[PDB]
Amino acid sequence: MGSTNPPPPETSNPNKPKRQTNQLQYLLRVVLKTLWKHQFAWPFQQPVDAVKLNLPDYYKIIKTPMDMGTIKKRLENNYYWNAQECIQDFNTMFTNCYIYNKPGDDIVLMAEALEKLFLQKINELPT
Repeated sequence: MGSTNPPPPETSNPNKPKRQTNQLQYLLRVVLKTLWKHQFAWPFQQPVDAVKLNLPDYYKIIKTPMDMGTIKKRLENNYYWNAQECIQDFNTMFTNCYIYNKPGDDIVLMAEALEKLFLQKINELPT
């Protein structure tokens, strides 16, 4: 009975309604793909590996995990109905980090930076 990771969030669901919208296209081609290149993106590019990171309490505390690897596949797979569903997943990712960690932590300064840039990029979306 060593620690294990939960299964990752789904990135496909054939019975879920979906669309490709200009805004969701933009969220992938511009927003995600620009945030992915940032110096602070790396901890967020895949589900938190609580076993690798020796954070056995991570999934005790965080019950709605989210990361940009999952978001990226959702966008590529056209999993979303609208931009707001996707924005909500970015918000969950940030909020998770701020819940598990504390102000001033390195991982928190990283999230805060990404979050400010995210907000700047989604300030204006296509029609």
